[PDB]
Amino acid sequence: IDLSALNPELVQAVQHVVIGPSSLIVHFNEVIGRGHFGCVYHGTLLDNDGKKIHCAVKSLNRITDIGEVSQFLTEGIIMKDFSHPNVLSLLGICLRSEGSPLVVLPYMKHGDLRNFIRNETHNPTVKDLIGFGLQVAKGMKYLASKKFVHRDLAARNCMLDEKFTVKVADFGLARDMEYYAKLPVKWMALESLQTQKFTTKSDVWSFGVLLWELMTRGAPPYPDVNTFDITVYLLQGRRLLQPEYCPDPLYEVMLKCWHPKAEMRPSFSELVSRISAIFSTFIG
Ligand SMILES: O=C(Nc1ccc(F)cc1)C1(C(=O)Nc2ccc(Oc3ccnc4c3Oc3ccccc3N4)c(F)c2)CC1
Repeated sequence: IDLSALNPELVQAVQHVVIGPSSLIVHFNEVIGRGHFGCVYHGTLLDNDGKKIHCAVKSLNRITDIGEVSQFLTEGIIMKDFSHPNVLSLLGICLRSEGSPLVVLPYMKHGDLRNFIRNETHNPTVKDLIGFGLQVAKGMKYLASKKFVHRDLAARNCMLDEKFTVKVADFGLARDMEYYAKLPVKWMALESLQTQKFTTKSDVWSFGVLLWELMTRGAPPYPDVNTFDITVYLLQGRRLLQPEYCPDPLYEVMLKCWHPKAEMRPSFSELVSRISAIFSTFIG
C-alpha cells in the first residue's frame, strides 16, 4: 500500500498503535475464518521481553482500493482507545512492506457468543446466560459513555475469552465469515428500519434482541419473517415472544428495550442496574 495516498490523520493514528513486522508471526496455515473482503489467522505477537501473546490477525484480501484500505484501517483506529473488560481491545496494527496491513486482536478462546451458546457441549445455566447479558450491558454502558454508537450489536459480534468474559466487538469487514447497505434488520430498531440512522437508543433495541438470543441459547429471531417484511411485521403490533426460561422481569426489560419511542428506552446504565438485580436473585 502507498501510505502517502491515505488520510494523514488516519496514518498518524495508525503509527501510534503500530506493531513492527518482526514482532508478529502470522500462522497462515491456521485460519480462523475467510470472507469476501477479509480473513483472520492465528498469530503470535512478541513483546519487548520475548513473551509470546496468542492473537488473532485480521487481513484484507485485496489492497487495490483506497476506500477498502482506509475503511479497514479506520475500523482498527475506532477501537484503539476502548479500554474496558467487556469490550474487545486492539493489540495494534502491523504495516508490512508487501500485502495487507494487519489488525491484531487478543485471541478469544471461545469464539463468538452466539456459536458458544448454540454449542450443545456447553451447559450455561440461566444465571450464566443472564450474566453474559449483564456483561454486554456493562460494555455498552462504557461505549455509550464515550458517545460511541455500535450499530450492529448482536450475539454474533460478541466474543468470549478463556475466562468466559464477554467482549463486545464487531467483525466489520469480516462479518460475512443475517444482513439484508446490508443491514441486520432483525436486530434494528423500528426508527432505524425506516430511516437507516442509528443512536445509542437503537443499540438498546438491539441489546433487547441479544437478550432474547441469550435466553433461547442462540435461536434465530423471527424465523418465519421475510427479511424485507420485518417492518410490516413489527408494525402489526408484534414483538419476539418470551422464551420459556426467560424470567418475567427480564422479558419486561426486553419489552422496554423495544419501546416504540427511542427516547423512552432505558439507558445502558439503567440496564446494568436492572439486570444486576435480576442476576443476583439466582443461586446458580
Ligand atoms: O471489533 C472490532 N471493532 C469494534 C467495534 C465496536 C466495539 F465495541 C468493539 C470493537 C473490529 C474487528 O475487526 N473485530 C474483530 C472481532 C473478532 C475477530 O475474530 C477473533 C478475534 C479474536 N479471537 C477470536 C477470533 O475469532 C474467532 C472465531 C472463532 C473461534 C475463535 C476465535 N478467536 C476479529 F478478527 C476481528 C472492527 C475492528
